[PDB]
Amino acid sequence: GYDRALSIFSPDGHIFQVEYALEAVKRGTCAVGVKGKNCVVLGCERRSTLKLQDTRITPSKVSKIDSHVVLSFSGLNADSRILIEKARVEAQSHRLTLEDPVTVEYLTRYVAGVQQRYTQSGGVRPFGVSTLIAGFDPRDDEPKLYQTEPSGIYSSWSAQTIGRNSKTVREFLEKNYDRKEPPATVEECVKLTVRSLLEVVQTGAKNIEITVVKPDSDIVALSSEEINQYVTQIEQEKQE
Amino acid sequence: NNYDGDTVTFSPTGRLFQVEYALEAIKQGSVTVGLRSNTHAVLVALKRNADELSSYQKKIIKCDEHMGLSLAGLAPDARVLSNYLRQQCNYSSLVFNRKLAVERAGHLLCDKAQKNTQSYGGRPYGVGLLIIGYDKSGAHLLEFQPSGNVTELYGTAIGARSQGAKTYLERTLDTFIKIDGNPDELIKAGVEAISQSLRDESLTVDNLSIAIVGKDTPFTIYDGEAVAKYI
Amino acid sequence: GSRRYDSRTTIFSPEGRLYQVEYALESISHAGTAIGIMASDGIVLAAERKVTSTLLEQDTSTEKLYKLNDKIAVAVAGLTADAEILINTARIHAQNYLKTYNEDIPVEILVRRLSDIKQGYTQHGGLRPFGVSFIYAGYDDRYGYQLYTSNPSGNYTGWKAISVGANTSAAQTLLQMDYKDDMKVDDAIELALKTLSKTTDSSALTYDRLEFATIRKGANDGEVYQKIFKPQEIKDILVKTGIT
Amino acid sequence: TGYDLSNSVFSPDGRNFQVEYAVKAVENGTTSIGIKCNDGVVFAVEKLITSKLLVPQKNVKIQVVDRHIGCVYSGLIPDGRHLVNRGREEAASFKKLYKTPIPIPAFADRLGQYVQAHTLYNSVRPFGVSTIFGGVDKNGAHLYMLEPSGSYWGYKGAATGKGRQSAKAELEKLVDHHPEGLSAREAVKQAAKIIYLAHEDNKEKDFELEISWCSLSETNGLHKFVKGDLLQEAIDFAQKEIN
Amino acid sequence: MTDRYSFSLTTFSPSGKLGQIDYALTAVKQGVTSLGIKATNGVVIATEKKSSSPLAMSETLSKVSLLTPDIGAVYSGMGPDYRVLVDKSRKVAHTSYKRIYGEYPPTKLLVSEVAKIMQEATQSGGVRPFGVSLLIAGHDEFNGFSLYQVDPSGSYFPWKATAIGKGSVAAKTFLEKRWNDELELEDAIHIALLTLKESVEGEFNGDTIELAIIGDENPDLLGYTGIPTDKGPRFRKLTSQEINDRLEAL
Amino acid sequence: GYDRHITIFSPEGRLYQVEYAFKATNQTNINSLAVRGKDCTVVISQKKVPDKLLDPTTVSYIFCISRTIGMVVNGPIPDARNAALRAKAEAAEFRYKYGYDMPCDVLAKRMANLSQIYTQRAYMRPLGVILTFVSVDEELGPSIYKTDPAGYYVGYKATATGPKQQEITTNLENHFKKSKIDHINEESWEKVVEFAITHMIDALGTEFSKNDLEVGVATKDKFFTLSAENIEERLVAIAEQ
Amino acid sequence: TTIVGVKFNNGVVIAADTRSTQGPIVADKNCAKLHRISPKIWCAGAGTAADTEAVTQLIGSNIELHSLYTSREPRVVSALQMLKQHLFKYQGHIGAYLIVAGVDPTGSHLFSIHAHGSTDVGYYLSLGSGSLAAMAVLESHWKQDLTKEEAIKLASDAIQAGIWNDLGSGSNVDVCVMEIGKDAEYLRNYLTPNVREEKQKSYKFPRGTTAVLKESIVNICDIQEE
Amino acid sequence: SDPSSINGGIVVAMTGKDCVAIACDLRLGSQSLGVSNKFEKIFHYGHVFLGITGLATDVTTLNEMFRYKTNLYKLKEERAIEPETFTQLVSSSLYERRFGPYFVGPVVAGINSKSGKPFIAGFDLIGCIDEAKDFIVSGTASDQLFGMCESLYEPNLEPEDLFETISQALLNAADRDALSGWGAVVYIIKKDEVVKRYLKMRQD
Ligand SMILES: [Cl-]
Ligand SMILES: [Mg+2]
Ligand SMILES: [Mg+2]
Ligand SMILES: [Mg+2]
Repeated sequence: GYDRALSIFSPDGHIFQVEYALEAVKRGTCAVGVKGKNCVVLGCERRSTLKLQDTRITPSKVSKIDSHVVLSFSGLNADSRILIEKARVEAQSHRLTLEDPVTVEYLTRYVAGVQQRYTQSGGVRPFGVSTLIAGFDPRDDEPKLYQTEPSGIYSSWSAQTIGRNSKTVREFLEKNYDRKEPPATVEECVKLTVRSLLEVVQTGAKNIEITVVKPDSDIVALSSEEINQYVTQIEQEKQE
Repeated sequence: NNYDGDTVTFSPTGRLFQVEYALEAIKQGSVTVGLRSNTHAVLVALKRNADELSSYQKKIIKCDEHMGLSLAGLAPDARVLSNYLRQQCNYSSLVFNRKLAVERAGHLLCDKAQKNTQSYGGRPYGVGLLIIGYDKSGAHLLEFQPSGNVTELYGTAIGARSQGAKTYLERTLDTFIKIDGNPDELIKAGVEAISQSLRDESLTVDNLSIAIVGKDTPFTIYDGEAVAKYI
Repeated sequence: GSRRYDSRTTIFSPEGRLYQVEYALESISHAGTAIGIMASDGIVLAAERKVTSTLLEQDTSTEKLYKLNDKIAVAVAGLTADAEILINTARIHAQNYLKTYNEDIPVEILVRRLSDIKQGYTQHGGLRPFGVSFIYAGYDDRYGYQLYTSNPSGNYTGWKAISVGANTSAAQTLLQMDYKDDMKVDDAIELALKTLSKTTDSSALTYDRLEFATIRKGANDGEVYQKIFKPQEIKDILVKTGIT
Repeated sequence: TGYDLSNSVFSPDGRNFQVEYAVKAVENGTTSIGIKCNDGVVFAVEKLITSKLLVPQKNVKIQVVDRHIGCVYSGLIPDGRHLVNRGREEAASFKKLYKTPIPIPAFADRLGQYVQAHTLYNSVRPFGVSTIFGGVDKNGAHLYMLEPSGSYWGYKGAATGKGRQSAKAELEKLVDHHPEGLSAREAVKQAAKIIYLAHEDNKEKDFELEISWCSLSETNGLHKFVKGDLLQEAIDFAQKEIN
Repeated sequence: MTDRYSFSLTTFSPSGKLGQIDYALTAVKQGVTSLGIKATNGVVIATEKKSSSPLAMSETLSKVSLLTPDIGAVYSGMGPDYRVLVDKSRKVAHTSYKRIYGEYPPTKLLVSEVAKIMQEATQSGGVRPFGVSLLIAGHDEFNGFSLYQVDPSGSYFPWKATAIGKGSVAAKTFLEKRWNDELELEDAIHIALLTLKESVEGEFNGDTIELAIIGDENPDLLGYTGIPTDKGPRFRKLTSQEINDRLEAL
Repeated sequence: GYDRHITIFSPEGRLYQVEYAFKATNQTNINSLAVRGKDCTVVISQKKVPDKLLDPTTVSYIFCISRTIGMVVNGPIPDARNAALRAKAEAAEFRYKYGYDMPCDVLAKRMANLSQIYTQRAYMRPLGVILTFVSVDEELGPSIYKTDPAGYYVGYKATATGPKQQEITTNLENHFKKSKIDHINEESWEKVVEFAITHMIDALGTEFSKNDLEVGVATKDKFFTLSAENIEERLVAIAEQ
Repeated sequence: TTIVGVKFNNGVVIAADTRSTQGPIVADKNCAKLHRISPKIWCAGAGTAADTEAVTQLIGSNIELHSLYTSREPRVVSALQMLKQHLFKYQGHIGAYLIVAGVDPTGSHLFSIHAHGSTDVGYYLSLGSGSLAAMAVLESHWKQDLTKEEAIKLASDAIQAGIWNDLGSGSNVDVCVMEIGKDAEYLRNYLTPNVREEKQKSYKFPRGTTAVLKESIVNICDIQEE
Repeated sequence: SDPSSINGGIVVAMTGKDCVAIACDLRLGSQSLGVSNKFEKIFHYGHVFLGITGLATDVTTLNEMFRYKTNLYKLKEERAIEPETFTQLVSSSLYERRFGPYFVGPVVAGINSKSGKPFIAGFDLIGCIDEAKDFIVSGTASDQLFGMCESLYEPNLEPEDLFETISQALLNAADRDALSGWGAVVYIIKKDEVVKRYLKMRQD
């Protein structure tokens, strides 16, 4: 079998294949995650270079791993499917053996472990994907939001963004998100998430996707018109 | 130069550079001495610390009741090779009810090291070993190089500044070979030998490591206050 | 040893791109143009054969349009031999699904499977990727008529109208201009042929340089029919739409 | 260029440079010889005394295969040991299936094919030894010499190592002056002389002589080391000839 | 040992070219000319027996090979590569078809299997592509007579008539002027001999030309009688004498 | 320029490692010749023993593959013996599996197929040898089939191999142009060997002693090599007319 | 089953009955037991019918490939060697008992083969449940230097003995003649001594005799256009 | 215990003038217990019809397997498989499980679309082909079917006469078998029309 060590150290102590995988993430469409007091919202950018697209059937950017956990990503689309499939299989395996669904932290730790493994295994390249994993632990009402990256490191975030121009939207979130008082309602959380994407997106039309996850497996994706109403209200307050 | 990228490549003059580079790791290692009489065989090793808070790296490894070695170079490679010797000594005892001859132990180490010098993907071992033992033909001392070359000697030294100890043993040859039935005097000769390789530093109580095997003496290692008697 | 001669087909560039995928896409841009258009009452697949000869036996020839099952077909752009390897795998997957569940495979599930196979060749194995882009035209009872595309990276997306191969930039602009949502198959047939006629590198668009197919519910009552057009039938539709 | 960086690559000449570089390692080694006598073979080798600390007579170089074959080699000593280990496996499997001990020509090809196999791929390195070997079988005495390329022939006398040119000239004199043949005891004496004469190419350090033999009359066709009085007698004969 | 070349030796260059396939096609271009013509009641395939030495017996070297009783093959390019492909093609006709369906494969599907083998030598680890282009002629009940070309890439195309190798460009032009859909087999053989003469320098006779047909069933070549449905092979290699007879009416 | 190190195509569609293996073929500086009689096939080859320390009886490039098949090799001895061992194994296996002796042309094809694989697979190098197989086949009669590093093989009326193959080839060509038959019209193999040696002497322009040649003869149901004294008898007959 | 093989002047003949059974029930009354391995190598099989049929086609397939590889017409000894080694490997679990006969460049040959892998040579052989009846006839009338006409007569007489006396055998006699320098002639139903007599009554029913619940047209055509 | 008689059932096929007929009962049982009266044992792939008796799980599995294989055949060959070819495919597929076989008794029936010739064939569980010209029988009442067919059958029956013959052969054979019955179906097959008829019979 093909055994070649593709991920190796350089004289300055860097693993370039892992670092170049991050550059693929930088190219991917922007993704953002914001947790409120009783919810988490995942926002995603859709590049409008592709029209004549069939939006019914085109792969959506946010994926359910289980009924209570979701995963979004920035980077190589094909690579992300492999991580999503593995995560979905592990979620069902956990239910089968432990008789309890995965915690958001456990599912994050698994996906991050897979990513790390692909950085010191022979004959494979790292995943060109960073992920945002969000949801609620079984029988728990505390919101959860985690991030993973090609190297395999992971951590919890009050709010985070990944992908192209994520430096800009992180700037926005760092001055607009207060830890002592997070977005108390679904409305406030969605509004702050749409606002953060409007710093980067272009037209607020079919370029913004929003998914709301609440406790007890309550997950719903907002439609074009519902998001369009947030886009409208934000700029009418801005004209002042 | 263009011929040192892997162990599977001869140079135009017939040299194997990866093996020569592995030999270089031994020269960077701390000094260790081996010598024997007709009744006993002795190892003396200068242990190296990282700093003043750190411990002194152990240099001597027991392989059986009648055999053991000292190392100089990559310590993990010595652990792999000493583990192999432990297994081979053990196979001989379990299957044949026979203590493994020191000479045969040398042959086995040679062949194990050789396979890593002729194949792609692998690397040579980066450690030198001094094996002492007492078997059915008396006391023995062996020197192992990761090129595969194993040599039986009266005395020797490997590591940094080992040339000073080796010359001393070459002078003292006729004296220390006759030290029969006196373990303390044979160790004294070994401690005096390793002293010819010291600069700036001297032999302290946590610096010195000594091992001995003989006629009615199982392979035993002395460290700490057990070597203060010889300082 | 052998490392010396390894091209390392599955590595990132400093910019985070996959060399071999990018170069395989460059190869595909020289292949004959294939177009897919989705309407309310069916799907059209149109594709241009590459500079042919008068001595080529056209009526027994197939290089562009392939049947995967009775409900799903593909248009090919790239290395034909590479495509046939993947096509046979896709045909087997469809039959595996039919045997397991006793239902025809949903279009997206087949597309995802082939796309995952392409992805694997970019991440492990040290082999070159498949130099192929597909347009998938299909029908199932969940989403109805569907168009997808996949490329050597293993990424796939859904479309109302799409082109692959040569001159996709020009073709996609022309499709974006004249496509409407309430369009019908007969209108889509005309759009596909008009677009190829304008984007082609040949002097004129004739029957012997085309492969054509429709997927219609124009099959007697609630069922779907695939129609791979014959050379004479392509000649007739060219006259009907006023191109020859 | 670059044809010499990888094993099994033909140069534009039709040469395998990696095999030619292995020969350089052989030429760098100590002198070893073989003499075919009336009813057997004699092997001898030069052992350089690097230091007084080397235990005399202990670091044995000549190796036995089965009970009737002797092997000696010049170059990388570990490579030679690896080849003898394989030879011992080949001889064991032959005797297992066919009962009779392996004939010398049969044994020669087994080593030859194995050494040749290490010139077919870039994943392995050629052997850095030339091996002189032989013994007695049902058809009489046989002496062979095997090179890094896998090439081997039968010999009346053979030599390899740093002092091979000197040794070869001495062997050629014996062939000319004895068309009828040489006795086993004569061959031991002559082998001692030739190693002593060949030691001029390695004159810096002193050396230790090591001799072995297989003879139908003298050793019953078994390989034995020359020891004690017979070794000293050969050393005396050798020392007398150099003075 | 072990084959440590588990990686592709054919890869895409920045321009999108697969170098090793292009170079294989160059080797085919240097090869001796071979051709194929399809008639209404048969197919003919032909090539020159370029003998390497006059001391060599060129009858012992077969450039035109029977794959099945109704399918034959000819090549241009590297002879040894062709020989092993014929061995593999003969075997795959049995293992992947005859041992399953109890009958020989149709021409298009055997061609498909040969193409697959040639495609894999273009992607698999530690191998180069085959340096040949094949012309495969055959007949089967439901498809009738057919002629296919297979290239180093694994791509295959059906032809009414074509040529490959040295003088293919000139030969294909010659065939375009002469071919029609009303040709009888004897007319196609005549055209084949005319076309092949242009690319041949030296001797042009039955001993220097190799020619075979896919035509009528040959019950005389079956080797047994008694089964009405078995009527014999449609592949037949023309003799030296049979070629020379048609060179007088040339 | 790694297309010159392994067996992949150069931009001209060439395999350089195969071409360089053909050059290794002439490294021994030995010429061989093969001809067919009515009932036999004869192969002769030059024998050179440059060292006096060598045992001349062990220096040989002719091999007895099976009872019926003989093989002469042009190229270095390690690769020659590699090919010899394999050919012997293949011939023995064939007889076991299919119940009859492996034909000369079939063995040649098999070894040619093996050679072809080395030109296509990167990890294996070509063998730097040309193999000439000879026999009296039970179906085809006297047979000469020759294999090379490219994987090419063909039957021969007669053939020659080595540095001076062209001189021998042209000499043989001219004889068969006169006689207008595909073989040496002679009853005994002794006279066919005499023909072979005579025409090699003519072509090379050199005289031979009994130790300068090596001869193999194939008859119905056996292949054998001649001793030095058998060759001497052959040389005496040539000189006496 | 009764199968025989008989050598003659310039070749060999094999013959067989045409009854195949499932316990005491006759499954097929006109079975074909003479198989072709190659144009001029034929064999007849007794035992497990699927095994004789399968092992014949496998070896026949490999024989064809071997013939193409070697550019030589197949030999009977090759078919024999390949059959016995295959059957020995499966230790009798493949229940094929065969009589193999044919002509090739070496001459004419006749062998038999038993499921465990043992082979036999002979001028006359018989296999199957009716082999003892057949061998009785062969031992009574066989002589050296039989003509083609005499060998066909002897072979069919031996099969008849099996047909009439063995319950495992019946119906018709099939023959195949393989002569040197000629095409093998397969004579299907060479003898037909067991035609059923006309029945006493016709059992054709009046139309409408069978009670029917439902009728419907079955769509065997593919999905239609328009 | 005997796998071929756990579930029960029968299939019969016959040839006529320019036509073929294939018929089966509808019972599925667990030994003495009747479980289903709608278990049809005849399937079709294009114009080729396949009846299967024996262990019901294997009947279902083999139908799914031959649908799988004939679908791939059609995609590659660009034509529907013929009865003669399909017969060889059934034989090949059964023999590949020589030492772990499907416990079934398949029956093929159909008309060759090019020659127009009527075709029937039968197999044992391990692949041996029975290519009769007249009739083929299979199942737990095969003895009874052999008796009916041998007396009732005559060659060159017209389609509507062949229907009566095969129907009476099935019905009366099934009524002498405990594990067969509970309904019956008859297919009458012509070159381009196939009629399917369900028969009225005793339900014990
Ligand atoms: Cl082969
Ligand atoms: Mg190669
Ligand atoms: Mg009943
Ligand atoms: Mg009842």
